Amino acid sequence: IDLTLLEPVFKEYAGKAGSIIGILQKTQEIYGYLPLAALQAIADNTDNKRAKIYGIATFYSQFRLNPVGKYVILQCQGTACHVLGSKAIGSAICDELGITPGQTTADGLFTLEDVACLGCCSLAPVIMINGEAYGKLTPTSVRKILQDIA
Amino acid sequence: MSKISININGRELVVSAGQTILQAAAEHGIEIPHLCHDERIQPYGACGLCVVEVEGSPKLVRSCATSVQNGQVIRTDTSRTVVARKTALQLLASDHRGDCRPPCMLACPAQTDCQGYV
Amino acid sequence: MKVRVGLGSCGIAAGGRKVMDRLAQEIKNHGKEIELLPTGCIGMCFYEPIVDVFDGDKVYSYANVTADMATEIFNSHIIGGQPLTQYIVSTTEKPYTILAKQVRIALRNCGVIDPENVDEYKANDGYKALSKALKEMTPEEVIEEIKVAGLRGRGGAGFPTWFKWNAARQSKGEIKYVVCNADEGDPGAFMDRSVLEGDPHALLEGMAICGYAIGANEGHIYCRAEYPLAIKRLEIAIADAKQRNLLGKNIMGTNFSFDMKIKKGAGAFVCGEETALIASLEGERGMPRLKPPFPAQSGFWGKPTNINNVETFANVPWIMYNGGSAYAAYGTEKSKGTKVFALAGKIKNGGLVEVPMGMSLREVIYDIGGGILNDREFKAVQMGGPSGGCIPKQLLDTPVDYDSINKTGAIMGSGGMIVMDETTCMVDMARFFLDFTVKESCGKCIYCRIGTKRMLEILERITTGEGREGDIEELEELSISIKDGSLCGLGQTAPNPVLTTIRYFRDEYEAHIRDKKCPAKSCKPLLTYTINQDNCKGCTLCAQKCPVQAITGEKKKPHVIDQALCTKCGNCASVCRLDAVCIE
Amino acid sequence: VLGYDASTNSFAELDNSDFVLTLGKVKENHPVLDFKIRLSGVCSVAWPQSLANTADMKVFLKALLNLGVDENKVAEKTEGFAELKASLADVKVSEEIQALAQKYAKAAKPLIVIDED
Amino acid sequence: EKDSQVECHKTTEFDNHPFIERNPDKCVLCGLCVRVCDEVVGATAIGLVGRGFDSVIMPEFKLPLSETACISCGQCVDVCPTGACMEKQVSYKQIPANMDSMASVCGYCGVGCNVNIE
Ligand SMILES: NC(=O)c1ccc[n+]([C@@H]2O[C@H](COP(=O)([O-])OP(=O)(O)OC[C@H]3O[C@@H](n4cnc5c(N)ncnc54)[C@H](O)[C@@H]3O)[C@@H](O)[C@H]2O)c1
Ligand SMILES: Cc1cc2nc3c(=O)[nH]c(=O)nc-3n(C[C@H](O)[C@H](O)[C@H](O)COP(=O)(O)O)c2cc1C
Ligand code: SF4
Ligand code: SF4
Ligand code: SF4
Ligand code: SF4
Ligand code: SF4
Ligand code: SF4
Ligand code: SF4
Ligand code: FES
Ligand code: FES
Ligand SMILES: [Zn+2]
Repeated sequence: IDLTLLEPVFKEYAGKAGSIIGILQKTQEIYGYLPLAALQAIADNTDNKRAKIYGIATFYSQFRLNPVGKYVILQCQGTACHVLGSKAIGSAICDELGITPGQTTADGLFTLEDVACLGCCSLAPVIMINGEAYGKLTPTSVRKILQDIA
Repeated sequence: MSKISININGRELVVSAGQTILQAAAEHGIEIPHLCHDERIQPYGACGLCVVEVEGSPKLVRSCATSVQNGQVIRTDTSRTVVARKTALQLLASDHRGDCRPPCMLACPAQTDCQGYV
Repeated sequence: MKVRVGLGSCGIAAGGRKVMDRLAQEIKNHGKEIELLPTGCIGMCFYEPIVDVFDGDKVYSYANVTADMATEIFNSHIIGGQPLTQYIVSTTEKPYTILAKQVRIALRNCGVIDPENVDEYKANDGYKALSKALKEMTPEEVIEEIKVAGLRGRGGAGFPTWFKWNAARQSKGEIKYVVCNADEGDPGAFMDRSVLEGDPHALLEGMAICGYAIGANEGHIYCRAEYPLAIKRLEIAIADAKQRNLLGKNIMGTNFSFDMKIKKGAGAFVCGEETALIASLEGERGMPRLKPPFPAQSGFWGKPTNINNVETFANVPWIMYNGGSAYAAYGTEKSKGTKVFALAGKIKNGGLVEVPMGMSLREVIYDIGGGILNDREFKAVQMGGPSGGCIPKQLLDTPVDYDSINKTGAIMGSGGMIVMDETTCMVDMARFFLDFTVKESCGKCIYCRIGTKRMLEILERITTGEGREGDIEELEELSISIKDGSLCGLGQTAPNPVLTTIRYFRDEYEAHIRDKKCPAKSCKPLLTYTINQDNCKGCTLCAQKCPVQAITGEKKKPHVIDQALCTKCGNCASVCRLDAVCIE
Repeated sequence: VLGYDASTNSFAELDNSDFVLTLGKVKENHPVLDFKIRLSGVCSVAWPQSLANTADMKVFLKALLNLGVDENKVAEKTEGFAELKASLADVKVSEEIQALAQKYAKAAKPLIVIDED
Repeated sequence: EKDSQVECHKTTEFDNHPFIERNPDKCVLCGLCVRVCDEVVGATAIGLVGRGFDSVIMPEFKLPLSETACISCGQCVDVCPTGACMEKQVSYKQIPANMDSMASVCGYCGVGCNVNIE
C-alpha cells in the first residue's frame, strides 16, 4: 500500500471543513479504489468520525471498494441507449467476457460498470473504455472492438 | 403570553410556545403515532406517522417538526391521515421478521403465556 | 481563413481528436496562417464531428469528417478552394433548416466562440451586460427587470424568484451564498454539460451578476466529477476572468468583489433538492432534510442561501443587457423566457434544441427533429426523464409550458425529449424508469424506501408473464400513497411514469396481463414464433444463426421452430430477408 | 335549522376571533360576557337598533349573497337554498347593510353572540 | 401475513457483544440509535451503510461492536421503538414480561442519575 504518498493528500486538504468527499475522490484517483487501510489512514490524523467516513464512502453511487482492471468499461444505461437496445449490447458483453456488472475479469484487463448516462445520446448505444467512446454500436461491433483491444 | 391556545381534534387547549404539536397533544391526552421522534434531539422525518391536517396547509404536516402557533386548527383522525398511517404500517410490516409471541402460547386455546412462566 | 472544429464530449464519441490533429498536421506542413478554433456543439449532435470553414464572408459545414476526409478537405478545399458538393449539407445561403425555427438564446455562443478564450466571448457581445449591471443599474433595478422579464424558476420547481431570490437578498445575514446546481442527474438530459463545455463564460458572468444583485460575495458550483472537460474549461475561464480583472476583487473598479470556488460532487441523483445538495456541500451524506425551515432562512452552515439552475443564471444577464420588456413577447403569458431541450430516442435529427414556449409538440418532433427514425409511426414522447411523465399520440397539440405539461400529468423537470415509436413496449419503459428511481433513492423515509421497490417488483413481474388480476389496482394504490407521503421530491414524483402510462396506455397493461402478449413485440418472454410456410423457401439462414438448433428442416423446404427449446432471443427474425418469421 | 338547540362554539374561543357581531342586549343582561369581550380586545360591532325588522335581516342575507359566496357547497350541504335565493330576488341593499355585510364577510373567523332575552 | 413473491432481507448476523444485541431484521430505520450515539454520546460507534433497500445500520467499518469506540452505555437500546436493539439479560434467564418498576438513583457515581429498576 502506497500510504507514504497518500500522506500529502490529507496533509494538504487538512483544515477544510466538509472535505471528506474531496479526500475520498483523491484517494480513489490514486489507488483506483478505496482500500480499508486508506480509509483507516483517513480516519486517523484527521479524526472525522470513522463511521461517518464509511457511511459517506458507501453512499455516493460511485466509490469503488474493489480493484478494477486496466481497461474500465462504462456502459451508458440512459434512456436513449435503452430505447435503441443497450440490453442486447450488455448481454453480448456478458456472454463474450463471462463477467457480470460490478465485477472484474480473471486476467484483470476488463471491468464492467453501468453508468447513468454518458451524454452522447445521438450515437446511442455508447460504450466508454478508458475515455474512448464508441457510438452507434451493435453487438458484432463491440465484439470486434474488444477483440481488437485485447 | 396572552394564553397561546390551539384547537386540535375539536378541543380547545392552552399550550406553550416553542413546543411541537406532538408534545402539545400528548400533554392533553391526545394520541398521535410516532416512531422516529425523540423530544431531546432534532426532528428527523423518517416514518411519517405523525402527520396531521392543519387548516391553511394544502398537504399534511408532520406534528413532530412543526411548533405550535396561536389559533391553528388541527385534525389528527381524518381519512387522509388514517390512510397514510395504514399505508406506512403496511410497508413496514412488509419487511419485518420475528415472533411477537412464541409457538407454545399461540397453540394454547386460552393463549396462556407459556414462555413467561416457564 | 478560419476553421472551427466542434470538438467536445460528443466529438470524443466520434473522430474527435483525429480530425483536429490531422488538420493541425496539414497546416503545419503547408505553413499557412489559418486560425483553428475548437468550439462546442451547435446542438446537432448527429452528423458530428462538425467542421466550419470560412471563405471570405461565407461559412460552410460539410462534416462527418474522418482523418482521411480531413486530409481531402485540406487538399481540395482549404488550399484548392474547391468545395466537395457530395458532403455539403449547410452553406451560408442555405443554412440549417433545423435552426430556422430555433430562437437560439441559451446557445448563442455554442459552436461560434472559443470557450477557452475570453476574447471570443468579449467579441461576441459578452460581459457587456456585466458592465451595464455594475455601472448603470441598481440591484433593485435588476430584480424589477427580472420581474418584468417574467422569470420564476428553472429546473423544475416553479415558485417565483421574487419570493425566493429577492427573499434571499432581503434575508438577514452578513454572509450570503450562491449555489448553481450544475449537477444534471437526469439520464438523457445534458443541457448543463453542453453549456459548460460550450460557453462557461456566460455562466460565470451570470453567477457574478446574481451575486452582485442579491448581495452575496462568495458562491459555489456544485458540479459532478464525471464532468472533467467541463471542469477544465470552467477553471480556464475562471483563471482568465481572474487575470483580466473580471473576477475576484474590484471588478471594473466597482466596489463589489466576487470570488469563485469549484466543488466536485460525488455524483448522486438525490444530491439536488436544495437540502441534500446543502448536506453534500457540508461534507455529509446527501439526505433531504425537513422543509420548513427553508434554505432562505437556514442554508449553508445555517446561513441564508440562494440555489438556482445554470439556465436561470444564464438567462439573467441576457435579460439585463436588452431588457425584460423584449422577452414578454415570446411565448405564452403565464411563463416567459426560453426552453432548452435535448431530443433523443427514435428520432432522425436528434440533439440539443433551443425553443420558445407555446410551440406545439408536433412541430418539435416532426418539423425540427425530421420526424421518426426509419419513418416509423410516432407513439409517445417522454418529458422530465425518470421523474417526468409520458405524452401519447393524441396530445401532440399541447404547447410546451409549465401549465399544459402539468395538466397532462408530466413534469417539466430538466426538459428532455424522448421519442418512442410503436416498437417500444410501454410497460417495459415504465419498469426502466422506476428501476432508475429505485437505484437512486437515499432510503430515509419509508415510502420511497420500500414502496418504490414494491412497485418495481410488480412491474418486473408483469413484464415477464406472471402478472395476476388486480395488479393495476395495487399499482394505483401504491402510486397515490407514495406520491402523498414521501418526504423528498424524488419519491413524490417517483410514480409519475406509471401514473401517466396507466391512463394513456392502459390497453397494453391488460395485453401484458390478460392476453400474456406484448403489443410492441419487444418484451422478450411474452412472445411466440411461427414460420409462414408460403412466404419462405428453405435457405436455412435463420437456423444457421440460432446456435442452439431449435429450428429443424431440410434445404429448400420450410423449417419448424421447436417452442420448448428456443429461448426467444430474437435472432430468428432479424436476418430473414423474406420476413416470413411471424411473431405473436 | 342545524339539529341541536345549542351554541356551536364555546366561550373559550372568543379570544381568537377577529370579528364579533353582537345581537341583542348582551351588556345589560349578561355583563360578564361583555367584560370578557372587552378585555379580549377584538373588534366588536353591535347590530343597530334601527334595524328592528326582519326585512332588514333579509337585506343582510341578500348583501352577503351578492358578495360572492360559494353556491355549490351550500347547495350540496343544505335543503331549500334554491327557494331562499328565489325569495331574495327583488331585495334592494342599503348603505349601512352593505357596510355590515362587508365587515362580516371580510373577516376570516367571525362569531355571532346572540342574547336570547 | 406475508406474500412469498416479495422479498424481506434475512440476515445471518454474528454480533456476540456481551451487552447489546442488534437485529437488523426488526429494524424500521428510524435512525434514533445513530442520532443518539452521534449527537448525545459522541462515540459514533454505529452508522448507516448503503442506500434504499440496502440501508443497514452497523458499526464502524462493519467491525464487531467490541472492536470499536462503543461505551456500552445502552442509549441506543433505550431509544429503540422495536426489538432491533435490546440489552442483554441481567437475570439468570431473561424473558418477555411486564416488569414492576421502582424509582431509585444510581449507586456508582456522584452524578446521581435517576433510574427505574424493573
Ligand atoms: N432540473 C430540475 O429542475 C428538476 C430535476 C428533478 C426534479 N425536479 C423537480 O423539483 C421539484 C421539487 O422541488 P424542491 O424539491 O426544491 O421543493 P419545492 O418545489 O417544494 O420548493 C420550491 C422552491 O421554493 C422555495 N421556497 C418555498 N417556500 C419558500 C419560502 N417561504 N421562502 C423562500 N423560499 C421558498 C424552496 O426553497 C424551493 O427553492 C419537483 O417538482 C420536481 O419535479 C426538478
Ligand atoms: C431528485 C431531484 C433532483 C433535482 N435536481 C436539480 C438539478 O439538477 N438542478 C436544479 O436546479 N434543481 C434540481 N432539483 C430541484 C431543486 O430543489 C431546485 O432547483 C431548488 O429547490 C430551487 O430551484 P429554483 O432556482 O428553480 O427555484 C432537483 C430536485 C429533486 C427532487
Ligand atoms: S417481532 Fe418483536 S420487534 Fe417485531 S413487531 Fe413483534 S414485538 Fe415488535
Ligand atoms: S423521497 Fe426517496 S430520495 Fe427523497 S428523502 Fe425519501 S427516500 Fe430519500
Ligand atoms: S424462417 Fe429461417 S429457418 Fe425457417 S425456413 Fe425460413 S430461412 Fe429457414
Ligand atoms: S431462441 Fe435464440 S438462442 Fe434460443 S434457439 Fe432460437 S436463436 Fe438460438
Ligand atoms: S433505533 Fe432501533 S429501529 Fe430505530 S434505526 Fe436504530 S436499530 Fe433500527
Ligand atoms: S451502547 Fe452507546 S456507544 Fe455503544 S453503540 Fe449504543 S449508543 Fe453508541
Ligand atoms: S451516576 Fe455515574 S455511574 Fe451511575 S449512571 Fe450516572 S454517570 Fe453512570
Ligand atoms: S443516453 Fe446514452 S450516452 Fe446519454
Ligand atoms: S415522528 Fe416520524 S416523521 Fe414525525
Ligand atoms: Zn411488453
